[PDB]
Amino acid sequence: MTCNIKNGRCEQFCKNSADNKVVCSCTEGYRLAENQKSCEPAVPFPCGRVSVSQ
Amino acid sequence: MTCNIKNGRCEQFCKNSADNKVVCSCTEGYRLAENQKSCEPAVPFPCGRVSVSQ
Amino acid sequence: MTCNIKNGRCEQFCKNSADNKVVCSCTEGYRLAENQKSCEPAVPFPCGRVSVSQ
Amino acid sequence: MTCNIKNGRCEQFCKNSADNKVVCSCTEGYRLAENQKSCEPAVPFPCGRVSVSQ
Amino acid sequence: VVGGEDAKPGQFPWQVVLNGKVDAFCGGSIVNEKWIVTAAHCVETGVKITVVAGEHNIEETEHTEQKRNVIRIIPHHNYNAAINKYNHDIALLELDEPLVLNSYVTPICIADKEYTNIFLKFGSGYVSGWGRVFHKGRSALVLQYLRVPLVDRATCLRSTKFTIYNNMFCAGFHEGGRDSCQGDSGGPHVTEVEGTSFLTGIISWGEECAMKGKYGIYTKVSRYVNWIKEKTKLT
Amino acid sequence: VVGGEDAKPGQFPWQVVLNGKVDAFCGGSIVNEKWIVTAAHCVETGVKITVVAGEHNIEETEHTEQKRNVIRIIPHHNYNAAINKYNHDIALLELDEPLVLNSYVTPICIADKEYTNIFLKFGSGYVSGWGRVFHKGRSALVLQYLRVPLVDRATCLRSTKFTIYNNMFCAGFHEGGRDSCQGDSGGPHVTEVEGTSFLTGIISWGEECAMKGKYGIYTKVSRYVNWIKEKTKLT
Amino acid sequence: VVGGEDAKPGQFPWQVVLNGKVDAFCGGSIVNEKWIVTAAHCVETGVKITVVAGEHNIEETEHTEQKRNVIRIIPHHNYNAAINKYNHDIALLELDEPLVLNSYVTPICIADKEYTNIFLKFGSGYVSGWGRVFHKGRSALVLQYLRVPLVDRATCLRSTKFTIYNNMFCAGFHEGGRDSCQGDSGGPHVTEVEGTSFLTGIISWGEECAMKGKYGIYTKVSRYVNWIKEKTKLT
Amino acid sequence: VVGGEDAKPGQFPWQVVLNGKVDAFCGGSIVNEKWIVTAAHCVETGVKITVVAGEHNIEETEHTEQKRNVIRIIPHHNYNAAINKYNHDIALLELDEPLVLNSYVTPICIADKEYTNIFLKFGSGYVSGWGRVFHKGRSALVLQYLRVPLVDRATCLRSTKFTIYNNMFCAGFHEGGRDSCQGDSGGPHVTEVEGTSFLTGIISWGEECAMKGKYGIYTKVSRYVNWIKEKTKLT
Ligand SMILES: NC(=[NH2+])c1ccc(N)cc1
Ligand SMILES: NC(=[NH2+])c1ccc(N)cc1
Ligand SMILES: NC(=[NH2+])c1ccc(N)cc1
Ligand SMILES: NC(=[NH2+])c1ccc(N)cc1
Ligand SMILES: [Ca+2]
Ligand SMILES: [Ca+2]
Ligand SMILES: [Ca+2]
Ligand SMILES: [Ca+2]
Ligand SMILES: [Cl-]
Ligand SMILES: [Cl-]
Ligand SMILES: [Cl-]
Ligand SMILES: [Cl-]
Ligand SMILES: [Cl-]
Ligand SMILES: [Cl-]
Ligand SMILES: [Cl-]
Ligand SMILES: [Cl-]
Ligand SMILES: [Cl-]
Ligand SMILES: [Cl-]
Ligand SMILES: [Cl-]
Ligand SMILES: [Cl-]
Ligand code: NA
Ligand code: NA
Ligand code: NA
Ligand code: NA
Repeated sequence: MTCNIKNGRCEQFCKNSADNKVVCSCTEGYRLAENQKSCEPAVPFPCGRVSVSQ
Repeated sequence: MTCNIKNGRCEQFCKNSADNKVVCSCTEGYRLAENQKSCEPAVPFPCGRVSVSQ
Repeated sequence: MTCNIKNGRCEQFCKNSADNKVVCSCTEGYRLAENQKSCEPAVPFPCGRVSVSQ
Repeated sequence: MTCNIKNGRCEQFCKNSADNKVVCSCTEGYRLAENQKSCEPAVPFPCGRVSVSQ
Repeated sequence: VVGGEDAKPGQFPWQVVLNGKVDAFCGGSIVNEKWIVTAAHCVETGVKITVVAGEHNIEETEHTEQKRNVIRIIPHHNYNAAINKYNHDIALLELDEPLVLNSYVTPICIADKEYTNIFLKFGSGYVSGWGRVFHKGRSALVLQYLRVPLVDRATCLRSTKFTIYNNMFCAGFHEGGRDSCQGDSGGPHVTEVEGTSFLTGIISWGEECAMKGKYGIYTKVSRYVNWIKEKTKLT
Repeated sequence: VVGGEDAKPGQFPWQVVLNGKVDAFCGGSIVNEKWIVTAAHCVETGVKITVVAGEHNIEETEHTEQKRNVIRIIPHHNYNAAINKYNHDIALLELDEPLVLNSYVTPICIADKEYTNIFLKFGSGYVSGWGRVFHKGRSALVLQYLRVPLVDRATCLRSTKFTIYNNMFCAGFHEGGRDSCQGDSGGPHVTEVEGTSFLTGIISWGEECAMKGKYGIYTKVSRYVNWIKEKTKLT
Repeated sequence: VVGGEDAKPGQFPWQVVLNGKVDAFCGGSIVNEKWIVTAAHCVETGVKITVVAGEHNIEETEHTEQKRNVIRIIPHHNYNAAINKYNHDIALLELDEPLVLNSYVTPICIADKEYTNIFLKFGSGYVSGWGRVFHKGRSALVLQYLRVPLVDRATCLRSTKFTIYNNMFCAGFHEGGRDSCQGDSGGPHVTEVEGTSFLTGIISWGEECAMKGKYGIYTKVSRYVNWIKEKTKLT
Repeated sequence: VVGGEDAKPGQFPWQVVLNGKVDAFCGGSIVNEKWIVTAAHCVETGVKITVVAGEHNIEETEHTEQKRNVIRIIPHHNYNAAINKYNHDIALLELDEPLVLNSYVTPICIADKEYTNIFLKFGSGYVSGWGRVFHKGRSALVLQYLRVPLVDRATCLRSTKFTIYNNMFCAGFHEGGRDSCQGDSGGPHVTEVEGTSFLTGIISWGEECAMKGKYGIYTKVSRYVNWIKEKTKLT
């Protein structure tokens, strides 16, 4: 609904659009998932991700 | 270009749109002029206007 | 030296005096200890103190 | 009474003392007047002063 | 208003005068045909209030005037004279009969909170009223106006021992001689935006009028614009 | 309290429980022998309130407990449930008979506004109460406590659509699982200063307890310490 | 200065003019007998600079003038023309021979950081110089001065696409017609305190002079007063 | 790191160690295959620096390590060791040969200024390094990490006589025992956002490590993210 509240439900970045709409986006190496809110890897070793089993 | 700079050139109100666009608007009794930036009277006695010769 | 740095070394309250001096003070039920910085109980059940063995 | 209100009535600089007292002071080339609030020239050409007839 | 100038007829067509047990005890601004915005401390009384719009000389007839009775007063819900006479100093007056809008009876514009504050921060507003022309002086006959600069908040707090709340702002001059005064309270502090005036404050209080080292204290309207629109809605 | 730990007897000797139509509906803190500080929303009722100090297990007897009746309730003058249930969420309860001070019934210290805020800004406070141990859950039998970090104000405002007023602060964890909850309201948020606890907040409200991305909302006591001292004065 | 007024002789006895490849390319203020404070961007050159104190009409002789050579220039250590032409826009000029203090050659007072900012926040300063009297215009012959109001920081940032750093402040008028201009840079922005002027800014830059919706940009001297005193110390 | 815990292999795959005249004198973070971000004070030396990525135990081989030479160092343009050792404490190291990205050698994400600050204001970051495990102690063999809470700025300024600049933030604990320490400088302070870590700080300095009443001081990366992206761009 708005970037001002819960980041407009975007996992990473949010931008306000006209008429109480928002566009979600992600950092380099990530793409906007199906839900248009979540971020998923778009490269083999996306930044800031732990891929080694913990 | 942006509401953050010179009110996006809107005479009264500005709202940011997607991709560095803006929408200008006016207070009650006014309408957005041809230029889509300026405000002009839309009623006989618009608020805050001096109409008596000075 | 100053109330602006480490509370003028006062355990509780600090007030700046003339020429880079400070006066330390304590809340109700406490008195300024010998060192003129620390606060010690001045009553049987001083506020905010845990006296039951933990 | 306090530097926080009307500069403790000091013409130029104010410093808070213990027990709601203040000490007034002045910039270089000035001295604290009789009233212990006002600043008066202590040198032939004190800074920031217009001495040529206007 | 101390040290201002005479308005020209219709120069402040949103200005109204409030008359009671005494004439021109406060001012107000036209929100719409049925509602005036004023200071709550003006209308903390049991005496009946009359509103006069299209007014220029409170002792002459210009043929542009409109008198109304007040049927209801809505002080802001936070205002509490017992705690503080001037904090949340804003109220609305409902008129018995609608004003007839014309070149001399025109509402003041009211932006949202964000833009009312942007307008206030432009730093130069006009205050108008029929209040005293000197501290302890006579009222003005002709409506007076004065341009007043906004004052830094910390500077204002340093100027007085009285609490300046975040619901207030200060405006005026250090040097003394120019200020709003008794009888102006309730009237408008407006900011002109490309020829369109917006309400940015309510004239509220001060210590001695136009005193050196003292400022005019105003209700910060930005905090109340939503409430004004919500309570004065007609349709 | 969700995700806290059992207090040890006398670990929070300022804590009291409020009992009414339902037991442990809110907490409170001992100001002095005759006065409790709590949340105003706790005591927006016509039902009689009982205060219990020296309490540890609300269903057991430790031989350290003291029950009192409330003879007067002073909600803060700005509190207004009609406008907002939680803004200025603070009230004082006068007890019928004085509490007897001991190792289990000890007042909380209350600094002035400046130091209460310095203490709050140390950033780590303890909350305690007999409130729900899970969102929609049962009350605690043994008093619970939880250390909660202060939350940045803009971060808190971004976390909810509800207005966070300047009379409130947020504290708690992003990750969910640890928070105050229903029944804890009214109780203390304290900050320990060299072994001496000071009151820095009143447990007030939140959305679902201990939810991820949500925080506990507390009354910012610094804004009310003068009023507490002025209204609870004995001599 | 656009839209100002002619100074009277000795009205700004701290003002100096800087002469180089071109006369009156910048101004400056007397700190003491050996030092001038100016803008760093004025003295980012290899050409020799001459300082003239006791100056009134740059093309007449009043018999109150004193010319000196600059032997050393100290730009503030943070100034970096490669990154930004105007951030940390302050420099000191050491004179070859001391100025002789008199009614026409008098230092400007410089308070500490706290009081320089209090003085700035009074909100009304005087700027003076021999800069252009219109945007792209001729220089002034007689020293000009102009009173300028301080501008709210967010309002200033909204007025331009250029970054306004925290080392700068804005002052001037929205309506256009009054402002400092090319050739005034380096000169003083002063605030009078009970008849004693204190340095509150350095005239720095702007876009087109005295343009509507634009302001004068000034170095915020409060951030540099300690450095001025430390670098200009004589004994 | 004092009072932290051993990382698991690949738990901080952006972490690098800097080796010189002495091993593990500072840390750094992988920006991309050719660039490391570290603290400027780490690389204010004429000695050659070696970078090691995929490192876990600085004295063992995990078969996940990658050593590179530094061919160029870009300290931030505002950093000036002559004025202050730690203000604008950030630098970039260009590697001779690209790192090969894998589960053990992964860049740290870097948001824009607005989001880096939002992430910092969530208030809980992880610091990691091979620095001293006690004040004046030995280095760690296994990479250490520690979660540190953000500290209120005024609280941090009150904790020390040393200037805390707006290019720095404080994080850590009042109680002593947990903090970054010598040898950790240059390494990352990160904030996890839904499982994706973002760089929110650079480990910079402090007084005695993990001392009661003292905090870790960090470079506020939000002020430098644009510069990082602009200087490290590959295509
Ligand atoms: N601005 C003033 N000094 C003032 C304004 C209104 C008023 N009622 C009293 C004083
Ligand atoms: N912190 C909370 N989620 C909370 C606290 C009190 C309460 N009454 C409801 C919720
Ligand atoms: N205030 C201005 N517009 C200005 C000031 C100095 C200058 N060099 C250029 C423009
Ligand atoms: N956090 C600290 N006490 C610290 C960090 C780095 C360092 N080089 C020295 C001290
Ligand atoms: Ca009349
Ligand atoms: Ca019990
Ligand atoms: Ca001449
Ligand atoms: Ca190794
Ligand atoms: Cl009269
Ligand atoms: Cl004026
Ligand atoms: Cl405007
Ligand atoms: Cl239950
Ligand atoms: Cl935790
Ligand atoms: Cl503490
Ligand atoms: Cl010319
Ligand atoms: Cl003007
Ligand atoms: Cl003044
Ligand atoms: Cl060692
Ligand atoms: Cl902890
Ligand atoms: Cl998060
Ligand atoms: Na005045
Ligand atoms: Na949570
Ligand atoms: Na202008
Ligand atoms: Na510590």
